[PDB]
Order: sequence, then structure tokens, then C-alpha cells
Amino acid sequence: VNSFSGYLKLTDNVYIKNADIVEEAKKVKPTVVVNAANVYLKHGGGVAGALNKATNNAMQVESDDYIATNGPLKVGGSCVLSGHNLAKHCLHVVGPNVNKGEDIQLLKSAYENFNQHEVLLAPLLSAGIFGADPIHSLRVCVDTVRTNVYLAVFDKNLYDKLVSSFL
Repeated sequence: VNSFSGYLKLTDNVYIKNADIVEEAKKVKPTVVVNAANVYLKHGGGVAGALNKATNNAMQVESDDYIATNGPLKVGGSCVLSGHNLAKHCLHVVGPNVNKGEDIQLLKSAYENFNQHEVLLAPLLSAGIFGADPIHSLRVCVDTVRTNVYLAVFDKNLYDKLVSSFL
């Protein structure tokens, strides 16, 4: 049992809710919140911009130190950093960005990072400003993630379409 509430069960292990991931995280304080990161951990927009703003830029300051020490991530890769006031940890995951010409096939590799964590609160990877079709992202999520993932979708109209088109 956990405190996630109001989710619709899609499969054994995948759950979905029309919710603001920042508000979900502040309420639940999950062990892991997933960020829609880029390889430079530049948290300017989309989910990353929202999560970083909720940390009053502490996520960005921490990320700058990570990059100075370790260099950029890979597309499809991830790192674990602090969750600050949102979660114990933030799993920064880099989905391909179609607006950068990146190969959508890397989306499966991106979702595989979720399997290293028993429970996650997450957005749909590569959706939003990353340019992929969220219906496809949900399909890859369900077909890749085996651990328990609680998906938060901000946009009500896209949430409704994601549920109503799910096979």
C-alpha cells in the first residue's frame, strides 16, 4: 500500500492520473520523482522547468555541479540526484527529443531506467516539448516498465485521450 490516490489502473504496474506532477510530489513525497531531463540537465521548460521552479532553482544548482563533475548524460540515460522538497530522489531521465532530430527508438532505453526503482512518480517521457506522441510514449512505458509507475498528465484533454485510446 502507498498513498497515491485517484489513479486509474492501466495494467498490473502502470497507473495514470490527470494531475500536476509538482503537486503530486509535494503531497505524496515519493521515494522517486522522474524528471523529463536533457543531457545537459538544463531545466528550462516543460516538466523540468516546473520541477526546478518548485525547488526554487536548487535542482538546477545541484545539476550544474553534477555536470561539472561528470559531464553530460546520454540520450536514453539517467542519473539519480536529490528530490529536494519534492521527493527523496529525482531520477533525471533523458528521452529523445524529436525537435532535436533524436531517434524516437531510444525511448525504450529511457524507460528501462525506471526498472531500477520499485515505485516512481513520473511524466510520460518524450511527450510535451520533446515532440513525441504521448500515446506512443504510454505504449512504450507499459511495454517496458515492470516496476510500479504512477504517471501524472497535466493536460486534461491529453489525459482523456490517453485513457480512451489505451489498448
